[PDB]
Amino acid sequence: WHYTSINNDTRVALDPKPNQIRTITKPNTVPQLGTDYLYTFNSRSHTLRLLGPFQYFNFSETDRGHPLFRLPLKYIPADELIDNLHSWMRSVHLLHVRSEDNTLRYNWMLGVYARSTNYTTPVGQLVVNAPAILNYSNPQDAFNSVFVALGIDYIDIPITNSNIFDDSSTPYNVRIWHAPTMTEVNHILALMRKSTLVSTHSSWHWNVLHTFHYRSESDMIDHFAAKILEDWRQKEKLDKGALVEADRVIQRLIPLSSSTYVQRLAAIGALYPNEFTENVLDLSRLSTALLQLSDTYYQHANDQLRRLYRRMYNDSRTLYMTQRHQELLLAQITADPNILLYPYTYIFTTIPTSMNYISNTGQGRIKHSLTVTGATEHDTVADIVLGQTGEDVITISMVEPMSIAVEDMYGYVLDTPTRDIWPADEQIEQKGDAVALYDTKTSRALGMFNNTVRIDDLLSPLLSLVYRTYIKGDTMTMTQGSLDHLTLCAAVDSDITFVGNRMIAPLPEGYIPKPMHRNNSTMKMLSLYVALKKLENFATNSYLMAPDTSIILLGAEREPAVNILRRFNRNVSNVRIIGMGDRAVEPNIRVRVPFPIDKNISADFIICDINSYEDQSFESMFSETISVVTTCASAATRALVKINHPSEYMINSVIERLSQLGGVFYHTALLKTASQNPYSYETYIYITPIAAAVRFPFYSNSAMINRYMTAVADDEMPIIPSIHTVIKGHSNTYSPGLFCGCVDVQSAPLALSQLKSYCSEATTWRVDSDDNLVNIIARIDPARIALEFRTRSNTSAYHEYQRYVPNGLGFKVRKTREFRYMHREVTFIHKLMMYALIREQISLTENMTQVVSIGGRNLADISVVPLNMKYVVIDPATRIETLTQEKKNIEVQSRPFQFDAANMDLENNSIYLFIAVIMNEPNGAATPARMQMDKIRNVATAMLTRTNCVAYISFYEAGIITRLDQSTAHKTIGRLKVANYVPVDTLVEADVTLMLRDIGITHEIIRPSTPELIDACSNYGIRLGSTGGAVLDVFNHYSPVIKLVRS
Amino acid sequence: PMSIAVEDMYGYVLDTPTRDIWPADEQIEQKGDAVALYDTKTSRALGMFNNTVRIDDLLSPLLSLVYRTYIKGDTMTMTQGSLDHLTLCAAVDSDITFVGNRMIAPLPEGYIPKPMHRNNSTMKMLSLYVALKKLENFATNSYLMAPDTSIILLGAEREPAVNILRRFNRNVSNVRIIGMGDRAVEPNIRVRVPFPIDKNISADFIICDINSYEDQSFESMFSETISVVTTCASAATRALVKINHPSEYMINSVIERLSQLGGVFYHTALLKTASQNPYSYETYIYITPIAAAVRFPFYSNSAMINRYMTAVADDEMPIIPSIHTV
Amino acid sequence: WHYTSINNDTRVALDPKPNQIRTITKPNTVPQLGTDYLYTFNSRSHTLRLLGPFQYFNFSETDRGHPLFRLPLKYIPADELIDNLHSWMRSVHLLHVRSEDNTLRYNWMLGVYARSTNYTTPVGQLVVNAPAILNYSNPQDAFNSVFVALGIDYID
Amino acid sequence: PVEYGIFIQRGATYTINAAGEFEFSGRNEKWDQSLYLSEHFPALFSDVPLAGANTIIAIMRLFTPQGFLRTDDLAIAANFPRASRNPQTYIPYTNQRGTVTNEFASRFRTIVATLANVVNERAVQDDMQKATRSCTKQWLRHLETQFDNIAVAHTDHLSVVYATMSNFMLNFTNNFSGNHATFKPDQYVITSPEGSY
Amino acid sequence: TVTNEFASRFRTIVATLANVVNERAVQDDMQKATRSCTKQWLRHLETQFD
Amino acid sequence: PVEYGIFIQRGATYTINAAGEFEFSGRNEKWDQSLYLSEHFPALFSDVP
Repeated sequence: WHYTSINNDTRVALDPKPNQIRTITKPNTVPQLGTDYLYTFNSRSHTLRLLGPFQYFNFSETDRGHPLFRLPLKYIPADELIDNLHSWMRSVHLLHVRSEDNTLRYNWMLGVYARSTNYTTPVGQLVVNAPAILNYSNPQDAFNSVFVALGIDYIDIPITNSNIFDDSSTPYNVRIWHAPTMTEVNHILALMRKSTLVSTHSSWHWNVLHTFHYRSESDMIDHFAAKILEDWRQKEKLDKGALVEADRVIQRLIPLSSSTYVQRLAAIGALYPNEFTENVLDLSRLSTALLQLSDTYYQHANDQLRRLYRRMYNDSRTLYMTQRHQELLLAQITADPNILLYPYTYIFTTIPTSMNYISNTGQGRIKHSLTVTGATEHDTVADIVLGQTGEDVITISMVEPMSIAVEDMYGYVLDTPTRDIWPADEQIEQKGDAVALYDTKTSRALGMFNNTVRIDDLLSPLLSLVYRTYIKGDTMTMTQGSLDHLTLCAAVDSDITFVGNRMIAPLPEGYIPKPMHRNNSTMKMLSLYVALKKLENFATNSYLMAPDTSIILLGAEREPAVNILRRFNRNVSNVRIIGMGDRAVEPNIRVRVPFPIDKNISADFIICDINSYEDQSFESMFSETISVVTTCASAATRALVKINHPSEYMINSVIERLSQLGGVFYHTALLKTASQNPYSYETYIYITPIAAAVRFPFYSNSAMINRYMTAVADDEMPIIPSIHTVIKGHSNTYSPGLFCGCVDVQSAPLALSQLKSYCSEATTWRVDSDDNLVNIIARIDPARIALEFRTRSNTSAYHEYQRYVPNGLGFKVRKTREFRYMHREVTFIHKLMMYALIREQISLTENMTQVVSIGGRNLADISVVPLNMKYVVIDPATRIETLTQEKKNIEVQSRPFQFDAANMDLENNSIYLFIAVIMNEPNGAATPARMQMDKIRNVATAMLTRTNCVAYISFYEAGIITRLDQSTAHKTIGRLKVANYVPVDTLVEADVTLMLRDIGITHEIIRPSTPELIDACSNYGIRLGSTGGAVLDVFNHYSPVIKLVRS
Repeated sequence: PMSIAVEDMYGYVLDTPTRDIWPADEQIEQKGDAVALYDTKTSRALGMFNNTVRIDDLLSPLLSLVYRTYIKGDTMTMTQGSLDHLTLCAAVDSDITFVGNRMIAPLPEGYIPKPMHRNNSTMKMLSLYVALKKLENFATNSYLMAPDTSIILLGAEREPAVNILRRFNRNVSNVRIIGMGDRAVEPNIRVRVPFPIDKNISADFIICDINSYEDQSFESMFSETISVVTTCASAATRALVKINHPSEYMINSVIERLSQLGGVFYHTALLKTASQNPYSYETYIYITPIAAAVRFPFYSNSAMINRYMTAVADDEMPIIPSIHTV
Repeated sequence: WHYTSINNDTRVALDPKPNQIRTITKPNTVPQLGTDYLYTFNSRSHTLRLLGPFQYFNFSETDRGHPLFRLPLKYIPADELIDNLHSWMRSVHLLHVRSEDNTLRYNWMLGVYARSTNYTTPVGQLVVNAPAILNYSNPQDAFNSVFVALGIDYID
Repeated sequence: PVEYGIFIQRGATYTINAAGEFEFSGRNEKWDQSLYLSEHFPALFSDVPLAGANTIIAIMRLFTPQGFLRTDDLAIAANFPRASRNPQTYIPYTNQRGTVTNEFASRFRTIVATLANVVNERAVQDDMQKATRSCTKQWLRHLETQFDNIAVAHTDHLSVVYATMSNFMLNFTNNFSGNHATFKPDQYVITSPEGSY
Repeated sequence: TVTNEFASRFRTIVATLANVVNERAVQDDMQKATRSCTKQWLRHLETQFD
Repeated sequence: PVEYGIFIQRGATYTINAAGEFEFSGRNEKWDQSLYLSEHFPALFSDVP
């Protein structure tokens, strides 16, 4: 390809003209800086650094006094230094002669050096007498004269450090030898051996050789690396082909007489190992981070590579240009004869190249995605035991906490009855169920979840943030918006006084009120209050109960659920917010249940919420719960009570007592809310004085009631998600959880290439360059274990990962907290229940040939039961080859499955899975051609012992246009939108159980229940997070898995 | 270096197919062209131009000026206007907090946040994002993807093309801005191509943008490029992929694989954008779940594809504009 | 019913790693507090209380001078103590040995106790000579060594 | 005392880590001569700016030497013994052959200028009558103005008798002193296969 | 210890106890010579304790 | 220390019996010389690492 450049110089074409050199120093008097001299200031720091042509200029002692440098910072006024820097720069005058000839350039560098010492030294005492010695017309000839007229052999100039206020001692000093011809250079460079530690580099500035001289060895490697860095860059553009301006061709320094580290450091740089990057490469500490990379590159050299790197180490005296790299000099040496180049050169051809180490000493913990089966062959490895992290670097908490919007907090889902009759035979049956249940309490396994995850410490950070953003800043909120409700509650102990509707306060003088005080309940009271006002009038906007109405809250220990609820209406006229309870303090009146006959207790809206009873026996329990409802139905107009144990007996006897009593029938509807503690199986009954006569009053099937009706008993209830700290290669049997720890950077690749047998996600981060420890975090996921322990071939991609060590696993400071329970989307949870239900059916039946999934992802593999059984996936889109080839016992026939009953592949022991149905394309719009597709789906079945599962989506109406909590799974009109996809349409339920009963034979629609919720949430340990908790039981219900298992 | 308006930065030109057939005789001919081309890379003379002029250091002063005019003065911007997008990106490292829609901040006490950090790419990601939202709905005004939708960016080394894209919607409800790549750092999850069979990766709008492969041979190259499109057509609804070497064989075989596979045909249209590095001959394929059946799906003449199809070979490639002095 | 728990410890898994113990004390120089050390102030009151792992730490006499504690309140600028507390925390260095083995935890509690008196006491004069006595891999074994090499029966 | 305990806090001595900056030891040791030809430097001479006490560190950048490494040369051109890779030396003065007011002496004036300012802060705590605090601030005037007469000879005569010395035979070591922060001499032990060295 | 501890605690006694003595030579304000010859005695007294 | 802490952990006395081998007793005791002529060898002179 042979890359093009341009021999554009730099240090030469920077020196000003002689007759004009007057201006660019002193007569800078008239204007006033601002832009050139740059100055940043991190915060004890700063960096004032004037530039061009005032850089490369060294400050003369004594006159390095002056207030400028005297002002070290201590504090800086951006007005002081702009005026103050001028005061100094003004007073700098350097001896010169005004010339007439247009072909003369003033010699800055050496000339201003004389003004530094004070013209004491002869090289500066020569410029005093005849200052016209600095007017050169040709580079090199500039210096030549200041040698012949001295008899001296070499002048040496001290270089000053970059900053102006960093008044320390210089690291190195540069030296300029008198050398005209080529046969001259060879003499100085050869005599340059046997002399401490010196460096030259490739080409030269003005055509005169100049070497470097380092003070103390240690202060060599830090300069030698600062250059090797800026040269891996010049060969990035010259590798892609671009007109590069900068000149030297090869920036990499050359170590003449040198120590031993610079050897191992010279070779590693010569053969360009790095690849791209561009992540604000850390300039400080780059030295060691580069020298670490040097070692690990050697711990890989496949003989041939080793041979070379061990030679350039042992040699270290010739620059190793790479063929096309060498040509660039040859194309410019003929472009101008008489120009000096480093004589000793060696030329490459095939390097050869191998790997490239992706380094970047930036910030951030790097996340990985370990893929099963690579190139390498893994057989019988060690056990690489990690352990003991430390409380400061890794913190593990068992939560999980979630974050949403304020509008996402308040929300609920409504539910509506179905049956109009309560038969006298199933009324004594429904009784026996609730009686037989009550004795043996709900599943103890389900219990170690209700007590843990709490909305108290879940919406904790949501409100804590809005507290602080009030103590400072903030603007508008407007009376009534769910924001005015939020801040008048969650945060602040005082009152939020309003000015002109919008101003919301706005000024506290400086006394700052204390934060509020919620108590695992207040947030449930408020969330319900909003829903009461909302259920009253669907039309949005209000939350300020119309003046001179009185809401009465009932609770065991109320306040500040009423202290907050009250001062939200403080603005609007006369409102009464009264509370009753069995542990209440003023204003709330203390009173035990079932109340004295004396009390009158009158209101408009009542929210009853008591449960303080050990009670004992089912009969005493029944009488308390029922009677509290009756002493609330009369007390208010639009009141909603709270029943525990919604068992279809208890709940349906409540409707009974109320109905036959008053005006024949009451309009009832139970509801779930957000801020309930995800799964508390407690629901709220809502009663209203009807309109006419209700059609379907009672609850027939009762799915929401049923969520409670599924907790059975305790078997081996414990789970307790633990930790691990040890890896065994292709060795099954690891109880669910996660393992953190720490390993050596030299074996970090070996660790990763093993965790793939247990999971997918894994984070890693080193703390600081030197510590050489890289703590890992890995989550055990069973959705992967089924695709790993299939056969025996361990394989893996060991090669790839190893190309990260040393730096390439990220750098991170501060503390980091990883939870024990993560967080997932409500949809991702629902599928884990389709499988937890289905994994039950498959591993029980006699003989199977295979489990064949039709449509969907390569995922859904889980519940391939057993691991061994043939697993077929018929879908049009999927990645093939290696996994099917790596005999993980798979195959994917990429014909878009045609389910048109024309010709279907079947015959014996065939287990089919249909969780798709939603059209071959994302459309799913074929809703009437679906009941036709399911009609021609089951039709043509004479394949003996075959079974297949199919999924749905139904209900709609009373679960959307009444819900008013569109969190994630919301619906539009009749279309159901979930997560991604496009709106999917429902298919009339009754019609499915109307037809097919004459065509097919077996059709059992099983819904995933609470056992599936606990079990699947126990293995993956993925806690919900409100919102989806309330919306869950409704959605999960109307996706029945129809299993046609006949002959 | 050049200077324009903020509204002049974000912008693109669309292109549409023409032929409805892909004859079985010129399909092996079109193949031979792309095969014979691939070996001998594009004109080396054309090369010493792509590497030089960069939109990185072209829109450099445009954004640098709006950075300083924020550290002092400034007034209104309004959430959403291509200005709110500009300042919430190009300049500032912190967050641009809003007060009453119009006030845009407005008062820092005196700590001054550091300037941002674009990287010869971020400006191309954002410019495309605007064009995605725009192609979705021609009618102007939005740039705030409706709450609770999730855009997923795919790239070799992404961020802060996502750090910026995210905190532009920080105000409006719950949005997810996820990124994948072969050199990514948190939040972006690291993953190599062609991805493990485990990943689910779901979203609404996907912008795929990877090219890290020396590859070697034309056949291995073809298989990578085509398969990344398929693992994106299923993953999203309104997704646009990025193909290299739009040679009328490669590009027109992409339409082929997608068409016969799913619901008979997909609505396709390739586009060019501003902030591309003037002439990079790389174009973006845009796929959508049709409406009915498309009339003219394939590319007959292919002029935009042809811009790439004209680089022939190296003869006396060097130019290097010099100076004189006489 | 038999309730379930978990044997998750606290005071043990709080002591930092030896090669990294460098950072979590002195090189806290580079960042600047704010969140950890908590401070409320009812109004003659207050309660500045830095936490984890700077709690359970006892202040060495004399070097319990320094303007920080000298500032009793009298008045507090939420800017003074944030800058002032840094000025102190900066200047705390506790003797240690940088290790290579990944299965070693530095012993804070007892180690920083020695820095309090001034290395006058033998239990602190033992840690001066060979500071590597604080690098334990297993709890209990940490203290056992600081007994066998003293003949002492109990440290307080 | 108020900020001395902030200095002697970080350490009394320090060492230099392989390739990089200094390493202060948290210990408070007293200094001894045995340490000199071995390891550790007296930390009250290092230059890393302390954010606590900027006064104890200010009176220390007041001990800086004023010289240059005049590498003999005409001693090695004559071919003499030199135990170093290359010869070197350190004369302690300059020339000021043309300077109006001699330089070397004007640097001394800055020593007195600020060292006298420190003396006042003791005559404010022990506050003695003007006459006492004056008769000391008057002594530093005489003391300093004497140095201005020595400045002439100590620069262009007692500096030629030094530049000669570094060229003599029998003198073969480098006692380089410029930059106290980082200088250690060389060990040249005569080793044997058996026995001791 | 480099400089003995026990004695350095005494220096704090003198340091602030002497400050209290000044507030009496401001009310009874005696000529510098008197207020000085007492603040000079505490120097000798304290340096003995060392 | 450290070595003393890990050496005394093994014990300060052993018995040479078992027809060979050594039987270090994991306990710290003193010598006193009165038990010289028995089955107790001072464990610091063992040679075992």
